[PDB]
Amino acid sequence: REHWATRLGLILAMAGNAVGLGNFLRFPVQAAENGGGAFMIPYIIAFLLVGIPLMWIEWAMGRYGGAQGHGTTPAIFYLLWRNRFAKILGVFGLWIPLVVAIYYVYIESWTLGFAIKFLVGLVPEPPPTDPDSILRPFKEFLYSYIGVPKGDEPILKPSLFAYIVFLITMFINVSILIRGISKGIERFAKIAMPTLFILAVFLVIRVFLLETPNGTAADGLNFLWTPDFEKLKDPGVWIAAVGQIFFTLSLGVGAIITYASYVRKDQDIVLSGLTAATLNEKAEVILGGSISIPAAVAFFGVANAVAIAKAGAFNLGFITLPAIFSQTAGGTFLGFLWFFLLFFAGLTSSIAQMQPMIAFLEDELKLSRKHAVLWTAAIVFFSAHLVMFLNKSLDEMDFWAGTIGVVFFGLTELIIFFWIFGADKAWEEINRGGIIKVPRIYYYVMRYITPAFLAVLLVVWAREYIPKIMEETHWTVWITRFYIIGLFLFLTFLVFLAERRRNHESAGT
Ligand SMILES: CCCCCCCCO[C@@H]1O[C@H](CO)[C@@H](O)[C@H](O)[C@H]1O
Ligand SMILES: CCCCCCCCO[C@@H]1O[C@H](CO)[C@@H](O)[C@H](O)[C@H]1O
Ligand SMILES: CCCCCCCCO[C@@H]1O[C@H](CO)[C@@H](O)[C@H](O)[C@H]1O
Ligand SMILES: N[C@@H](Cc1c[nH]c2ccccc12)C(=O)O
Ligand code: NA
Ligand code: NA
Repeated sequence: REHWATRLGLILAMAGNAVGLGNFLRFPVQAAENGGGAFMIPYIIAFLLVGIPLMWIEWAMGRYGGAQGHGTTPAIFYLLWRNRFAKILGVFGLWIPLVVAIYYVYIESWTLGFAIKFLVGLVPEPPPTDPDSILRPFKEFLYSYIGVPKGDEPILKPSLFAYIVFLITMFINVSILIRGISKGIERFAKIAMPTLFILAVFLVIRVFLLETPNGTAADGLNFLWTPDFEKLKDPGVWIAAVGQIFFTLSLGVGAIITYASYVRKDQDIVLSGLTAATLNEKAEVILGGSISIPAAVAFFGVANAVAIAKAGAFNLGFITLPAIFSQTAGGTFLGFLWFFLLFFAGLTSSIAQMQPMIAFLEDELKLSRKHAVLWTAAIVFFSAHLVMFLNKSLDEMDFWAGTIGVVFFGLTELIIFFWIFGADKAWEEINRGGIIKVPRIYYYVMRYITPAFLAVLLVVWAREYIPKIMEETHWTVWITRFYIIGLFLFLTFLVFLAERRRNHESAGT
């Protein structure tokens, strides 16, 4: 069974896992829609009571399960909890990361398509100066790439270039994954993370130099880092902060677990985990938070920046930022550094999203890595056509897989590992072989605070958001729900087959 060759490589893979589009696209938007500093306070609390505790749990389970020749939650849950239901609950450990990949890798291919276009300088050019007049050419640039429907029909019509770029993006993903953990994920991680960090730092440094009558990037930084206690009372920001912490650290997806299942039985996870997490957070709060927002505040001011943030998840990064850059010296090339950055950020994450599926086919169905990778790619590529052609389908998958799903699963694995499997055995399995030990206080957070914190949160989310689901929405949302539900059924079947092959290979040996 493959292992991480070096400690550094492991850290970088785990950090490349968490450091993605969420750091440079999602965080700024989330931080802005919530008043900046108002969002930061709950964000810090979430990182301590949730982000970190659960972080160690997933490493513990990954390494615990990895020892016994398993890298996925269906099998691992069964080990921590010998029950047929524990295997069915573990199916999400394959479903969630697989669903996320379906739309994530597509957004990833965008950054690749923009990077290329920007490199060759095949971009729009606004005349020298109205915000709408300069932004419009960029909106039209994105809407033409992904093929936003002009007509009432909710149908997307992506360009030939966009479609092929997706093929390439998938191909690049496969080329890395087909090499395995050390030769592939780890090898690429070492080169990708440093590069990423360099690009980010350069962009942050370059962004600061932005200066206009409307303001400066210095103002924007004061907006996000200004603590406001008035908004603290609202649950909206708490749910936003905790949802972001989950997405950024990649928790409740089962991806961290698969990666960690390649860590050696006694090898440290306490420090290793802590570090990789800290790397993501440092990159998110410092690097990701200093580019998008400060640039918009500079060129547009705060109020209008928040307006742009609330406008869309891609508006800031795919339209505004490139437009803001097109006004600066060497903006187009700077746009290429931006999208190239994103592409490496997403690529290190998309490979981690497909690894659980790859690990399952290998560990449980005894498929060669070559076959495990090609079929997984085939499933992701095929499934992605829904996201590419069916308007709003992307939104749907992100809500269930990357939003509601990851929290439900976070509480599940936490309960199984600590409550069912035993709180003390979990503690040993976590601290065992740890270069350092987990603070005794976190023992109580894990067993009591985190699950209660999550439980209450989920209920609150259910009380206000549940009415919305199926109450009123376009019927096309069912096309996505129908498919992703079928995805779960298909994954349940494989689990069923994996348990049956296990039975024959027991009597025959
Ligand atoms: C490569 C796999 C076979 C093609 C999958 C069938 C659907 C893709 O269809 C393709 O969509 C593109 C974007 O709309 C168009 O530009 C292409 O002309 C069209 O062939
Ligand atoms: C890394 C670059 C990938 C190859 C780029 C191929 C996509 C561009 O293809 C172009 O698409 C246009 C719109 O459909 C057509 O008008 C052109 O005839 C066609 O060459
Ligand atoms: C919804 C998931 C499946 C989407 C696949 C759509 C395949 C595209 O379908 C074809 O696209 C052509 C453009 O290249 C159009 O000219 C044709 O009219 C259309 O049949
Ligand atoms: N964590 C990545 C994106 C992501 C979300 N869930 C994941 C699950 C597995 C791998 C990556 C992810 C980011 O910060 O942008
Ligand atoms: Na990444
Ligand atoms: Na992240």
